[PDB]
Amino acid sequence: LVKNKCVNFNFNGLTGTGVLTESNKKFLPFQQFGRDIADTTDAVRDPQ
Amino acid sequence: QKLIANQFNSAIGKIQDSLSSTPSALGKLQDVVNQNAQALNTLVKQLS
Repeated sequence: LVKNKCVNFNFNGLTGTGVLTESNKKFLPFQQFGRDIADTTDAVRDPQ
Repeated sequence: QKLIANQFNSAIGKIQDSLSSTPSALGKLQDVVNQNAQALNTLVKQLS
């Protein structure tokens, strides 16, 4: 996994494209993804 | 001229007191900001 660079990502079949970075978002232990106003993914928990 | 100057100076001073005690005074400009923000968020939510 590669950070601070534009990548054509896929997490658990969630295909997209973006600059991945580490984040301060406290996902509670049950939460796997985070979403924007558009109903598009905005953060993810790395499954590895 | 002293009376007219004092009435002018006092009436200009009351503008700051009025704006500092009337959040609805700027309502024409704040509604122009709010209508454009509501239109953009409506357009973004329609992606979902």
